[PDB]
Amino acid sequence: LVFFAEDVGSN
Amino acid sequence: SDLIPAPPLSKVPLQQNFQDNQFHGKWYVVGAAGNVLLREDKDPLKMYATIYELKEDKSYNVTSVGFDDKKCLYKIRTFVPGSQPGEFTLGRIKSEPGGTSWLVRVVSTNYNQHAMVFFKEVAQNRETFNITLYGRTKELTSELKENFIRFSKSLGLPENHIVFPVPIDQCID
Repeated sequence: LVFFAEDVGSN
Repeated sequence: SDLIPAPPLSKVPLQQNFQDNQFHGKWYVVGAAGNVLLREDKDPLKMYATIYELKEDKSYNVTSVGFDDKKCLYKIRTFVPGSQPGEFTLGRIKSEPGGTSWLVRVVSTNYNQHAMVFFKEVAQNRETFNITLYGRTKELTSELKENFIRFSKSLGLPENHIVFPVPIDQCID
């Protein structure tokens, strides 16, 4: 993952 | 089995009198603590930015800038205002399977320097949550570090569940 925080996973 | 139980909303404070147009703009992800652990592949997690853009209807157009595989990544979505100012929900979630309703709450911010934001998932009995440490710059003081660590621990997270991403000079600036 690169967007490992916040609203994780979405789309 | 895998994760730490999501703490009650009582354990999670809210930034009193939250100000929309001042939280707007770019925040660097300088810290992250979550009940979901990592792969530890390669070892360092790159730093990424998140641009909160306030619209007329009080929702946020949320664009996240990351770098991976020789590519700048852009993750665009909408944060719909929740029950209290400083709280957000994730709307427009349909089509591609996985009805993941997200809960967003701004715990604390400077507007000018730092912010800490709680994130909660609700999808299939077991709930994933993380706290994100935002800064207007990439710098991370021991004081801000220790603050964040202690806040994490009070929500039941161990030291090894807290990540401080290495700063990068690509895409995110």
